[PDB]
Amino acid sequence: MSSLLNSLLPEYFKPKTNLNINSSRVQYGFNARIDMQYEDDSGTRKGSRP
Amino acid sequence: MSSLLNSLLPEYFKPKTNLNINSSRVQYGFNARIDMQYEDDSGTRKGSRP
Amino acid sequence: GRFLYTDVKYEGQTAFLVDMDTVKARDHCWVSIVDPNGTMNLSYKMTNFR
Repeated sequence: MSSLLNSLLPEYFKPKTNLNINSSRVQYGFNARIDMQYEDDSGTRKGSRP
Repeated sequence: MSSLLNSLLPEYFKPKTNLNINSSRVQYGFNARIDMQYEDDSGTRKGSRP
Repeated sequence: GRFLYTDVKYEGQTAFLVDMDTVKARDHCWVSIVDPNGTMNLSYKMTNFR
């Protein structure tokens, strides 16, 4: 059931036709950007994981 | 006069009960973030001290 | 990290001869320029105290 399992993939990702698998192990993920903001009794601190 | 000298501390800083002093010298300060913006006749330049 | 006028160490009136050729680069952000030209404008903001 193609239309069922095709819906599970995320909206941003649309994969191409071919895939040359040449191993018994494949990592899959995404490269996201995190913008953290910290606050406590001592004070405030702002950072960013690129 | 606790209430008088307690008011002098900055609004962001609220110190904890104990402090194990183990020397005859203590530095105290803050870690701030500076966002500078420069303009002259040659042109404009924008930076940031993190 | 600031300059007070008392660092001159001379009460009274004087005129200063600034050496513009021997301007060393100790700490450089992207804002930092060596050759100023005309009317210099610097606008900074301080945030995230801890």
